[PDB]
Amino acid sequence: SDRVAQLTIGNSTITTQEAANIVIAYGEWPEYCPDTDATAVDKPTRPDVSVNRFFTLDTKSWAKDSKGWYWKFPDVLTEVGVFGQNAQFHYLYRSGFCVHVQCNASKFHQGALLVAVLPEYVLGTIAGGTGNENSHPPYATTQPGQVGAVLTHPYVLDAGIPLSQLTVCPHQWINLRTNNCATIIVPYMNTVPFDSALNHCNFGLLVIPVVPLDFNAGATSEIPITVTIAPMCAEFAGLRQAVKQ
Amino acid sequence: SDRVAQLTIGNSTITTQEAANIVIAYGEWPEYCPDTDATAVDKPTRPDVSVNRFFTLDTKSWAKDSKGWYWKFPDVLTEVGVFGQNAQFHYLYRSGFCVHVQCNASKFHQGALLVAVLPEYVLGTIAGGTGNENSHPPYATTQPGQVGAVLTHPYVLDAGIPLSQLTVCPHQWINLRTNNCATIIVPYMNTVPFDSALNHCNFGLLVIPVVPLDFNAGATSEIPITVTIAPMCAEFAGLRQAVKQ
Amino acid sequence: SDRVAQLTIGNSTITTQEAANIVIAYGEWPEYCPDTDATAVDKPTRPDVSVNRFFTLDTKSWAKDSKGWYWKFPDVLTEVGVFGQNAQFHYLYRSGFCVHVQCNASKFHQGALLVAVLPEYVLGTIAGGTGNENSHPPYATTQPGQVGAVLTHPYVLDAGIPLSQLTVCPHQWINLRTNNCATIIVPYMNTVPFDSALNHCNFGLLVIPVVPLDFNAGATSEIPITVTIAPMCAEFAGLRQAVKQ
Amino acid sequence: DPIADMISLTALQVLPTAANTEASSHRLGTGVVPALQAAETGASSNASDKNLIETRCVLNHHSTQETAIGNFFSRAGLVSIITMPTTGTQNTDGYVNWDIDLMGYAQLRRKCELFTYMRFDAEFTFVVAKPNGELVPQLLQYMYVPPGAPKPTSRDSFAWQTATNPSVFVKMTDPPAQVSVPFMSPASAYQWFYDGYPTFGEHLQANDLDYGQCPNNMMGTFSIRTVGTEKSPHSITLRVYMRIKHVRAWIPRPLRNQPYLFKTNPNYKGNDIKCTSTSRDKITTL
Amino acid sequence: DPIADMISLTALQVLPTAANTEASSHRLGTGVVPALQAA
Ligand SMILES: CCO/N=C/c1ccc(OCC[C@@H](C)CCN2CCN(c3ccncc3)C2=O)cc1
Ligand SMILES: [Cl-]
Repeated sequence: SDRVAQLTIGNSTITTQEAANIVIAYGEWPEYCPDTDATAVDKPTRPDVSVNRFFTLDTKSWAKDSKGWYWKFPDVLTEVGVFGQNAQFHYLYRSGFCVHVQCNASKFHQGALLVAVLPEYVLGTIAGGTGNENSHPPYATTQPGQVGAVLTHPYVLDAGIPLSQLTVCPHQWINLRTNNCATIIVPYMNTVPFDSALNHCNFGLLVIPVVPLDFNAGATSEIPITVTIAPMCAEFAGLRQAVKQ
Repeated sequence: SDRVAQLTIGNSTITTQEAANIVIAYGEWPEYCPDTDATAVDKPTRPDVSVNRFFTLDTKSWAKDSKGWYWKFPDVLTEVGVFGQNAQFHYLYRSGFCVHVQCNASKFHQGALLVAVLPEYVLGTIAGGTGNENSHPPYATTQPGQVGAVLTHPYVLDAGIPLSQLTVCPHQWINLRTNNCATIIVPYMNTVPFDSALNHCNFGLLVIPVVPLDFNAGATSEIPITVTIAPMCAEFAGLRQAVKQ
Repeated sequence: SDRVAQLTIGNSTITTQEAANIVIAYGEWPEYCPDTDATAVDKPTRPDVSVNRFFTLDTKSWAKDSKGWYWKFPDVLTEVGVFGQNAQFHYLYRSGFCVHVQCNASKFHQGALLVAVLPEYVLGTIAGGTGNENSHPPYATTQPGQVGAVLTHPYVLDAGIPLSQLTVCPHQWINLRTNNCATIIVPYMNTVPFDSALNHCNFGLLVIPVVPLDFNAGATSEIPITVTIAPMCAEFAGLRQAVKQ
Repeated sequence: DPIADMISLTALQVLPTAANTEASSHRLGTGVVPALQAAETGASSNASDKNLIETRCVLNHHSTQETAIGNFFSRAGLVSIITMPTTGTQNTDGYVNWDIDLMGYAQLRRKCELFTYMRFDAEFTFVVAKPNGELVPQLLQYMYVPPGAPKPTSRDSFAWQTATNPSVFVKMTDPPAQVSVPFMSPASAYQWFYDGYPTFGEHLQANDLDYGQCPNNMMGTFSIRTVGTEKSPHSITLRVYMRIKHVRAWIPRPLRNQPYLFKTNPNYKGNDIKCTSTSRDKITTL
Repeated sequence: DPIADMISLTALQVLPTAANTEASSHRLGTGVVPALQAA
């Protein structure tokens, strides 16, 4: 009654028999932009079921020495399904998201993944090691797309901030002996009512193994981690020709 | 509250801590024959507790290459306890049945048994292989008695009919990872209100491994399947001397 | 709702996720001595939280050939914390006890411990083997202190009485496949309202492996048994200088 | 109020007869399982005949009165044999002092040790005769000497003046003397088991015989003599019987399963530990 | 009385037409799982 759950939206349904509740980021549900906050005057387009449905991105392999991964929203979907198309044809965009990270093992495996949502996840470089080089992250690192990227220094989240404090953000743990997934519902967060789905990532999703994976030789060693996400209340405005970036 | 269960009838009680509900064949409970349907005029004898109790027949051994088994009712009990005696001394007989097939393994074994009740289970032969010989099943095959018989071609139920459609009959599955038994309550089914317990088998019970048994070397390999049955509302009429067949 | 439990008393809390209920010896809760039963006239001292709290004694190691152990109350605590101090400074003492024996293994280990409370547990000797020597147990055996002692003939509880009948006393079983602890709440039992905590042990606690511990080579072999106890409603009277025995 | 912090699930029933049996039929369902139990809880099974089988109705009128502890104990039993020979090793002085201890005979002892604490009054009967069972015209005196009172040292000791102690004068030819005795312990009940020591101090092996001795059970001395300044020519055997009455018992315990060796403790013959039950060859054959 | 011991969950319906389909929206919650079954 708290470990079992079903998420149905659009023409997609997700099930799980070993959940650990669901988190509503900052206690707020996604919602279309009201007339008091809106500023752009054109009537928005709200595709509904064609874009607010679950999308499953590539799977990652959890190894005994994995550092962790991260994805950026809405970057991950800017080129997938009808959502991507609306994101490319419109200047303005806004929406919430239902993030469902999946990972199952056996009652003999062990390990804990911290799944968190960090809004405005700005990355930094190691500054040439010495700190005298003012280098910057490449486009491929700031917006890794659907494939996601790997963290090089998880301890400081590749941004000079302690991973030990990441729990101050909406999050769940996927502790193999307890649950096999994490679910976080994220509302739209920005200083503006709508924004470019191409030039700005509202938040990043981080999956980091704080407690390394471990198992005895002989047990299945391919332990994948899959990410399935669903836009919620997706709105679009400022229609024109398609633009990829 | 659905996995645990107790069946008490007569001086016998069955328990199970891993059930999957109970099936009432065609949604009907067994019942004595009413005066509107009856035709024979003599007062029936209804022994009650001496015949409506649980009887445990021989156990079978589930192997990785077992084809499946079948039993016929009331043939299986025509020579057991006070039930058998009443079946032999009386011309007419009728009753329902509570079938409880048992089979437990470990959380490391796997396999699925389909337990079904097929009324009027008429067997056929392979017709000499070529199909030019109009051969017929021996008495030992049509009425195997308490020991039950083995299927030679489970795929066609030894009767030219697809096993894939057997689920259209009252049935349960014994899937080792889920439950360790199957229970089916069967009402009397015939074109006549009473019949000979010797010359006519109202239905056959089929236990067929649709998903083969499997386990790693080192795990217990003797996985038995036991059949326990109980007549319900057994009635008898047309008393005379005992007749075995 | 019966397997999970929390015991909080004083500044200590015990938790367990695999219990088997709790036993209230002889159906009575501990209670301070009422004015009708009391005989000593001085006002008692009832320290409350400093003495009615959980105390954890040394741990024992359960081996495949262990005979069993026993402790005596209040002897086990006469030299621990503020309870011991009150027991030494006062002539008179009385109290109840909450006994919590702990022992966890794995779903692959097996064995059953009988945990019982035997009031007025008087020990006997083997009488020199032949029975012609009227020998007596040494002080170290009758009052083993906090370390507890080992039984030499568990079958007769080292007192000429059958272990098979010990269940006639308040008790619980710690059967590894079922639970990992035992809890017994014991009220004060004596022929006098108060008594010397030094010269008289009101009851003894017995932990005996009736079903030997067993496991396959490779599984953890260090299976400890810990005893945690808490005085309840401890009262003291007849204050004077400290006396150890 | 300046300081806030400063502010039995069992009852008796009268069951004169055994429980009746209600008629039951067959039960075929899930969720409910009376046959399954969890002995680990420490509770006995609550399953009854009707839960496991189909039962008929039985109006059971079988009485439960004979198993009341009162009828179990209120039957006089031997607790002491006091002999007073004329020639030999024992007291040929015509008087005997016996320290009261009822643990000298097995039958009665095993029954009492079924409980930890017992409170009761008692009826003592004194059957006296010669060693061969014959009877002669001999006058005897039985005296109860409570702890602290002077024990007679001879047949003419002043103590026999019995000005305060209770005495019984009777002939060997009279019927057995008989008297009632109250509950005399300083404690609220006698205890057959006392896991402790009588006094404080170090408990060296030299004084380990103190272990288990509780003065609350020591009722004193029972003195007996032949009434006369001259020696009697008759040997005397006194058999003492006790009958418990107005009894109350607390805390049942396992029943003795090894022969008794001594009055004052539970010591058993270590080289010969008897099994509570007889044995057989295989577990699969009677 | 001297001796005490001596004392269909399916109905037809008329379905002339196929079941209609009711409009439904998204369901996001725990405890409830219609997709999971036990054949
Ligand atoms: C006029 C003379 O008649 N008096 C007869 C008489 C008989 C018995 C008397 O006291 C009997 C005391 C018994 C009822 C109880 C003795 N007890 C109490 C418990 N106890 C015991 C013995 C060994 N270990 C533990 C307890 C005992 O032996 C006193 C006088
Ligand atoms: Cl005199």
